[PDB]
Amino acid sequence: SVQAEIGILDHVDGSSEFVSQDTKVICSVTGPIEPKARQELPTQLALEIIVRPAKGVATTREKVLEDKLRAVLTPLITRHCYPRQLCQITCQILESGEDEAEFSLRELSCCINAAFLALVDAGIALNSMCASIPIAIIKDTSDIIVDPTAEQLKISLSVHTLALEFVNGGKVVKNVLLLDSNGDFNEDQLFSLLELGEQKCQELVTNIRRIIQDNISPRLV
Amino acid sequence: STFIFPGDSFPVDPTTPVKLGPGIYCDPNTQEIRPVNTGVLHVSVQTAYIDYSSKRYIPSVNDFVIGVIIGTFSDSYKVSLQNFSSSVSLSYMAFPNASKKNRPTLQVGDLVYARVCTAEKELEAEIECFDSTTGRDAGFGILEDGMIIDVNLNFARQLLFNNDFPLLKVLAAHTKFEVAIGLNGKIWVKCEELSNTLACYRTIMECCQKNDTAAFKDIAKRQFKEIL
Amino acid sequence: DRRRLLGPAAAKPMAFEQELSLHTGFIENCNGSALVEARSLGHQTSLITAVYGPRSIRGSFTSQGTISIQLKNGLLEKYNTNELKEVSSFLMGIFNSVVNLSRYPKSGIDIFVYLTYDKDLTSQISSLIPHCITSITLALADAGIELVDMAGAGEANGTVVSFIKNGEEIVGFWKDDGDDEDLLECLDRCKEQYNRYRDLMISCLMNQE
Amino acid sequence: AKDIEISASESKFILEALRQNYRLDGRSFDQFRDVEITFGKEFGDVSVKMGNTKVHCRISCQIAQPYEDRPFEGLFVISTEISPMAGSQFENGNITGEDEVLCSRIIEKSVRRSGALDVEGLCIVAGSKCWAVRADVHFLDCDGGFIDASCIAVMAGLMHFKKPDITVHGEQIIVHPVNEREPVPLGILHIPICVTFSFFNPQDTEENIKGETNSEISIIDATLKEELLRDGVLTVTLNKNREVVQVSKAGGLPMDALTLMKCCHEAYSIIEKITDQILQLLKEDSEKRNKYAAMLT
Amino acid sequence: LSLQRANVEILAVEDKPSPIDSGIGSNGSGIVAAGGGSGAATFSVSQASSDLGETFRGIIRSQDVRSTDRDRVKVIECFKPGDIVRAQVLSLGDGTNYYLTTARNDLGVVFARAANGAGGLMYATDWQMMTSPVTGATEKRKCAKPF
Amino acid sequence: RLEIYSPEGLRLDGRRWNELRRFESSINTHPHAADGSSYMEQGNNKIITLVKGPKEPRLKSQMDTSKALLNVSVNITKFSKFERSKSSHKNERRVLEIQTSLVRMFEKNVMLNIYPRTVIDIEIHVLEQDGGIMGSLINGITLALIDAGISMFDYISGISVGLYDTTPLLDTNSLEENAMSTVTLGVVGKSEKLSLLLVEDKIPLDRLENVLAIGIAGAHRVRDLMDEELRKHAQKRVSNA
Amino acid sequence: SLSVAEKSYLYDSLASTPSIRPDGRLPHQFRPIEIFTDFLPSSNGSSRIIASDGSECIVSIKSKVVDHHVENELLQVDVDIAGQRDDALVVETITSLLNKVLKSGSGVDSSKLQLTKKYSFKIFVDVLVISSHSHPISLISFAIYSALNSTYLPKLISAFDDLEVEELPTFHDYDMVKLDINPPLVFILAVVGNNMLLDPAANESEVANNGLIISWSNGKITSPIRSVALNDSNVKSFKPHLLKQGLAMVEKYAPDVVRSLEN
Amino acid sequence: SQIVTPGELVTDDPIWMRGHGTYFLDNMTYSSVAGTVSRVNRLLSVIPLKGRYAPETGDHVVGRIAEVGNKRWKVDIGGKQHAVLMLGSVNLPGGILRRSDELQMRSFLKEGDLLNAEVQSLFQDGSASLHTRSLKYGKLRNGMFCQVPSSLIVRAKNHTHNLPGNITVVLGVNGYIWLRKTSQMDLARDSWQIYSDENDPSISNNIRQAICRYANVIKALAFCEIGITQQRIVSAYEASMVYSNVGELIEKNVMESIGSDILTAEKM
RNA sequence: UUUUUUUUUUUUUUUUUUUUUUUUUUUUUUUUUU
Repeated sequence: SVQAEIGILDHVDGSSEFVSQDTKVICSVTGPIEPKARQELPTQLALEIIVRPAKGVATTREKVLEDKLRAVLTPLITRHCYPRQLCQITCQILESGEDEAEFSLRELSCCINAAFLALVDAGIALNSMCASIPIAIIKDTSDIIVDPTAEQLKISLSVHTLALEFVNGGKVVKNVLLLDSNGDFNEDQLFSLLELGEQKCQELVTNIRRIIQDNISPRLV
Repeated sequence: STFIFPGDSFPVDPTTPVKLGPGIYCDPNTQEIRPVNTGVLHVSVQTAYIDYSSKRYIPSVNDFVIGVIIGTFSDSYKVSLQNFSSSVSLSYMAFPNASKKNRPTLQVGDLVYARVCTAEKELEAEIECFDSTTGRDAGFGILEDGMIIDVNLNFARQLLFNNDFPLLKVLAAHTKFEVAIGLNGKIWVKCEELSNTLACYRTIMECCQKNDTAAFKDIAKRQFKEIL
Repeated sequence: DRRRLLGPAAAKPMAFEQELSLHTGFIENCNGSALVEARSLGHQTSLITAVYGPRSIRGSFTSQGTISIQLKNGLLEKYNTNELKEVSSFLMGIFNSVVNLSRYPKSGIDIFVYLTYDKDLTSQISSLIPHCITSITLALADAGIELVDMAGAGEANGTVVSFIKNGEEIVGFWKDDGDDEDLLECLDRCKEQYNRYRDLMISCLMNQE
Repeated sequence: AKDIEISASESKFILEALRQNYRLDGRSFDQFRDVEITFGKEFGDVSVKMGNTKVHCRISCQIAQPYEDRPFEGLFVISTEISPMAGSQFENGNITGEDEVLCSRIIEKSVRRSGALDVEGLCIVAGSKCWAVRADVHFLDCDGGFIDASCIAVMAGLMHFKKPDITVHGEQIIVHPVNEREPVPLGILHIPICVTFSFFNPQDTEENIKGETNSEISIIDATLKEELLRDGVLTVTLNKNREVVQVSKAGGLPMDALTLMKCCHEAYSIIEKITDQILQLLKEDSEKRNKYAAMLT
Repeated sequence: LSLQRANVEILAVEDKPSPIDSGIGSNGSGIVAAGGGSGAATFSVSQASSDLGETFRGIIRSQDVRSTDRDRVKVIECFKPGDIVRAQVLSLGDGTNYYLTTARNDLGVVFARAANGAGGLMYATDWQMMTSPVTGATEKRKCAKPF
Repeated sequence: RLEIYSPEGLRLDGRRWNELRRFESSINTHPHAADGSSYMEQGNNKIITLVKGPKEPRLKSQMDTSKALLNVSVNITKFSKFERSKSSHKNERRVLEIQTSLVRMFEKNVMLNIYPRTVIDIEIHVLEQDGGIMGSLINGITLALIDAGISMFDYISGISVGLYDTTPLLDTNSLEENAMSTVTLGVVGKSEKLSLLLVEDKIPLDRLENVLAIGIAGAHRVRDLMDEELRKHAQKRVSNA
Repeated sequence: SLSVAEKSYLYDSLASTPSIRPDGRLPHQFRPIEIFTDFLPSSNGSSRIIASDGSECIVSIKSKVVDHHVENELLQVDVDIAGQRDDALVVETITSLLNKVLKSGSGVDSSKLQLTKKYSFKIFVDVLVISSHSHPISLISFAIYSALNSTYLPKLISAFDDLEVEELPTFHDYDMVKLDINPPLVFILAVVGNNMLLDPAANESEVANNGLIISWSNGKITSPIRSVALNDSNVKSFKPHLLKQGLAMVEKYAPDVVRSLEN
Repeated sequence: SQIVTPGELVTDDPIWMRGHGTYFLDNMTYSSVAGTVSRVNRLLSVIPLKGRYAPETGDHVVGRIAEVGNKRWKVDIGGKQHAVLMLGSVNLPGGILRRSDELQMRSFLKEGDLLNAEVQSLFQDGSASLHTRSLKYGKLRNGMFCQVPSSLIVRAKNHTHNLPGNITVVLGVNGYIWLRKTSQMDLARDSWQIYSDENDPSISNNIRQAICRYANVIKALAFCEIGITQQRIVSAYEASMVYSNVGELIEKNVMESIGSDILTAEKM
């Protein structure tokens, strides 16, 4: 299963921490605040996204992750409620949980989940809820594995990341926010993978709802 | 009454007209009512709103706030309500019995108690140092000396609007003090001796760190015993 | 490098007259462009130039326009930064005399030249200067920037001379190495090349309407 | 905005409380904050907590080539890049600003220049192959005192790290997997620890420069509110052999020399306790790992 | 917008786009401003005029909105952020802004959206009114004359 | 293997344990380039300091309505040592640290609050370098600032002391700085208060007060020399003009 | 910075027959300068030039022993100008020109740098400009000329032929040999209408139509010749007969400048 | 008087009132600059030996336009700050309120222009406010510009003088000097064209030669650190007629000789 | 004993890393108390 914690930093508007197997990410959110003159948008909210790796300095490998995170997060936020304001989102990877020289999908899923939790904790207006899982297809057996380990990634044939959008009590799928597939596959494998991923994402979003309700309710009267 | 999430079904009859409060959005394209915040939905000519946790203040008309003077212009002051936020403006004619000969004498770095009067979406918010709706002047103006405490918004609302919140009563049982409460997340206190003000500051910080209102008295007693 | 993929650190690099064609206006996202391609017996060259502007500029108010010229390598990195910048400065000096800069207050004009192709079919940067001048003139005319005259150049034994007004005036002089007593012959040869280049440029502008 | 605004009332209150021997959080003038150290699953993964300041460190290594000038040593580098996660007053890419440069230089002089790490033990084949060691510091939450927390975290992470065992097979080398041949630790020569002091002037400048009395105030390990109002700062590094590793007082409020010597003498009592605490925590972690490995037999 | 003036950016000079390349797609995915990406912090100031996607800027003062009653003009009852406005140049100004006017019948708002840019397009109905077709709501503008 | 301190009490260049090197300074050396200037010679060190301002700021962003902004720039040439430097020193972290230290030193001494909305620029060129360069930089800045007629509270004097086993040596050179640990000091006026204290190598804890006292006395002598030179120049200037 | 009226007045004065210069100088007359040499003891040679308007330059000469088969160029110049970036266009243009004027075959006698059949001296020229008000090519050239004529090099005392058996070069510990190489000079000229001017001032450069850079060596004009723009608001084209006039002017008046820099 | 240095004790008498250049602690007064002690009744202060020009009300100054702003200009006069010239402080050829001239300020004065002005008042920090509300002030033309240190300008009641050879000199208090051809207004001293950039089309060679000689002798006087006055300027101009070529006056020995001759003639 | 109120100015941040280098060498058997 997964472990998530809410509200752990003192000088930001919202924060969270997501753990899945051996992957660990901490995220923070500050906004809405005043932006720089070159970041300003006349009618909607602007975003500034930073991702930092576990070892070394940031390179072009983190730029792709920032691009995908920005693609996922833009339709989730009700951006027109905060004209010409800024929201800062920073993710720090503490433990990759995989071999960074070859794979980066577990980090992407963990960052997506942590950023959503921090956005909920901060108080930003959101259109709906989200959940993200990694998937792999293993050689020889040709079996589809949800949440693969680091050992199963080393003998895989294709790796996938799926992020979905849920409404109406976490029971209706509204859109596919991101699907990222790399490897070698045919159509039947793809349409089996989507069907399995939908159920796994539904279970994950139910669990996330329970965690959020447990954490937030004591703060209110 | 119930816990709600963004994207959930709104449990209100579409026929009955209901005025919308914070946390509820009307779609400009589909004309649909949906919630956008997480928390508890309260339904009271009836009004519905969602109570959610927050720390970043957004100006709203008829709110009591505490600000800092950060710049003086030809006709108004430049005022900050929170670090890293856009500033607001306070006009030289927004004081009681003000005229072009009776100018105000505030400096950069002063604390002020004011009310939000204009919060247009396309403009910069404005504040005034007197209640223009009623003509009353109840505590608005400069705050001399004292100390400032940062809290979250729900705590400040509980202090200002709930008379069954027991913090002020337990504080009054130890010392005499002055207080001003701002809905932007600021509390100002002052006592005759510095040790009493320090004890009040420590008590308020510790009480805000907690969520149980039944432990306030023990915290206050321990803190006021600490200063000897 | 945090912004580029340069590979492993321990790797080592592997160690082992003229006929012209002129065309303008083929790049979509700029204001003006030109392609110059010259061939002879023992040389072959291709060049592309692009003009951006007039555009906004950072700073205080200026009463006349500003010109910037950038030279870039192509395919093969045959020249280093210092000589490219020296040639850029020489070209900027030339083209500050022909552009009507008083017509463009508080604005800038940026010019880019790409050295795509240069092959020896059978002292090397000096012979490339005339084609750069021709390409920049063609691109500036294509973009609609006001010029008082058409500028050309010629090369002869390490000497480059640029002319206007039918070869009666000089806007640029360059000389490296060469014979010390050979000045009149160089001028005559450069002017002879300049006249042909001017004819070809005017024909290109007039035909391709 | 990126500017932290302080009102006149807050400044006056804090200075007057300092005049009456009061700190906002209830410490005395010479009291250091409590330190919590937690070790991760991997070797070289350490978390350090000092009240409200949180810092994370990670150690890693890989094969490289030695320098031509020095063919008998390995490579060591320390990276400390700050982000808006620790606070919205910090820029994302800023390695040229005053405070960042000062912190980087102080950490470099305390750890790498003092020779706390044995870089001659990182050589594999003299002149051709060696180890390159990295230390990455992550700043999570700022309540003052990044320098001390960073020094503690780097030293603890270096003392917790282990590198794989290798053997030389003719011309090339073989790096054994961890589940085969029991990775080995690094050699540490001494353990340096930094302490920071803050100075406040309860008078005007004329009294400080031409006055006879010395009424300046010194406190240890200031918080974020305190260090935004200070007039000077001093950092001193020491080890248990009574050696001054480095001293840095780069301008600020002029201070009498006897007070500075008193500060240097007060830092030693703190560093002794910190060193003992680190050693005890490392011993307990090693015993826990050995007991679990025995129980998993 | 403010109480004294409006700030605009120039998109076309006499039915010709300015600049030719707007920089779309240079900052990746999402909705980003021209100077809101990674390349804005590494632009060579001393080797060029301006960065990719930069435009000319202008200012409309409240006294220049119209030719009559130019002391009781309310800016937010004339323009909104995100509107397309046709104006005329008055002066070169300083190095940052031009000075513009709309005090003529053919100058003003030509395109606008309801709900401050979150809704659909509106159409001009009167000299000072626009109407939303989907829901018959009206807003106040300074409409440029069509046809 | 050399005799740093001989049994007869002599150093390698012939000095004794408490003697300064030759100290020569000049004032008003570049009248056409700056408001204040100085030329400093301390042993074999050669430094040129120029002070420009107070003046209008270049940009409207670097303007303060309550006080002036102070900037320091240090340039170390490639030919300042026996061996030519391979690359430039302009953007090294060491140079930035030196500049920040100097700015923070002189912020507290100059009365910046009586020149609001102005900027003061200090440019320094180091031509030759033979040990103890930080103290020479401090002395040159002090002389150039006083030559420009800018208000300040007192003098600041720089000095360096090396510790050789148990023997303190005053005003060390390059040979001594490569064989022992050194301490750099900045002293205010004729008091015991320190503006700068810089120790970069290991020193025993129970041997620092003696070094501090020796350095303080040396800095007092340096201040005396600077004051004498300034008074002599002023007397010559006012005698005829 | 000048106004329109000032520029018109100055241009009318300069472009007249005969020309009138603002300080009354003749068309070929130079301004006074001060020269100091041998003031950096750690260098092989040094100089400092101070102009009458405050311009100042400092030059240092240093040497190194290299293998002259791998090394192709034995003279290298590095230029630093205060207030300018290291990659500024004018800095790199001046660096390129100064390296071209001191190349292997240019009139510079590089045979005097040879020690042993395998090795040679490589000369490093470092230039620092403290203050300047116009194009400082000729000031730097004069400073380099002064510094190179007072340079001393170590004396070799360990063999000369080492093609077969090679020994490490070894030098005498006290004696040095004066370098007698032949350095060139670089002049800058201004074109104002139909007149040619030598050594132009800052205000004369703001109204000039164009400019020329001409090199000189041991009695003859040398290869590096360029046309240069001294301003950006008045640059125009010139007739070919002004080039010949400038070359003749430099040929006529260069020998007098040589005698002024002697000793 | 008495020379003092920063940090030096001036007096310990608790009877003096402290002025510029000093700071105090209780009854002890100190010096913050290098200079001389000055006493006026009970006021005690120190006058610095060196410093920039400090504007005073009523001063006659020469400056250059630096910035074109919002209904104002910025003028460089060589002080610590730029001066301010409001649009209402100048004379407009047509009028002020015609049913423009606020967006068209560059048609009158633009960046780089030289002008003649008077100091009207000082702001709180010492910056100056200028006005040009007389026919004797405005745009400068028909001549040449030169600069000397402001401490060498002797204080006087008049600052515009007519010199032999049809030359007029404007001696700025801040040290900025203008030499020009004498006009009708200058002779009489003893509408739309006041903002024109055109020079007189009839300036002869003799006037140019005279202006060159006057600039050379002014620079010679500044080299010897002699205060500049009208009488000294005329005397130095007349004594330099020995040299037929104006270009020989730029050598150091000639300048020193001219200065020494002036001083010797005055002292006799 | 009428009559006498004087108070000046300003708007939204300069662009590319950590390496930052001088005075000269050796030789064949455990453990404790001596």
